[PDB]
Amino acid sequence: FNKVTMAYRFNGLTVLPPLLTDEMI
Amino acid sequence: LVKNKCVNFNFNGLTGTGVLTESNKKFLPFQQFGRDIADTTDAVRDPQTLEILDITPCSFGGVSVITPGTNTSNQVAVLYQDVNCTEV
Amino acid sequence: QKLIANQFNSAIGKIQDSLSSTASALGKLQDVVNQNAQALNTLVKQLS
Ligand SMILES: *[C@@H]1O[C@H](CO)[C@@H](O)[C@H](O)[C@H]1NC(C)=O
Ligand SMILES: *[C@@H]1O[C@H](CO)[C@@H](O)[C@H](O)[C@H]1NC(C)=O
Ligand SMILES: *[C@@H]1O[C@H](CO)[C@@H](O)[C@H](O)[C@H]1NC(C)=O
Repeated sequence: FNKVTMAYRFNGLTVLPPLLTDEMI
Repeated sequence: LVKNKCVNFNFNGLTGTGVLTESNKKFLPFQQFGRDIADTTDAVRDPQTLEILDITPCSFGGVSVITPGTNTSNQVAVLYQDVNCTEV
Repeated sequence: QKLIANQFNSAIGKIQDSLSSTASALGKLQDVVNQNAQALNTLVKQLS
């Protein structure tokens, strides 16, 4: 999780939350 | 000037609609607009008294109607997505 | 068993550094995340 990593939300591109939280995964 | 409340703003000919807040980002003196990776306006400087104001879109998010089958109930629970519960 | 134990454990250890010391192992993931954020940038820049 260290290696991998409203800007687009300003227009309309809304990043929906993945159903399963990482803690569940 | 008003803060933390969605307004439709014009600053020295720059127009935009957002939530103007206080902000800690520090301009260079000659500068005018802060910006972001998208080139979209991000931070501004209040001309009449120099201060660094953020911006922010209104809210948006999609409405979502959570329902049991209309065969069970006619009751629904509305989910406003990706918002804070005030503007409702 | 005892031998296989050590070979296992010492193998697990190097998995840390294999990840710890090189950032390109995760490229597959990293490529997915980038390409998504990529097209979004492109999609945004099309507004201008
Ligand atoms: C605006 O007016 C106030 C006092 O009326 C003054 O202190 C401030 O410097 C003025 N702003 C500019 C940009 O001149
Ligand atoms: C669905 O509603 C119909 C009436 O419109 C009813 O006859 C049926 O039993 C219902 N089925 C379920 C699974 O609720
Ligand atoms: C909602 O606003 C309150 C204060 O107005 C703040 O404490 C909270 O963190 C906010 N939550 C979100 C998700 O913006």
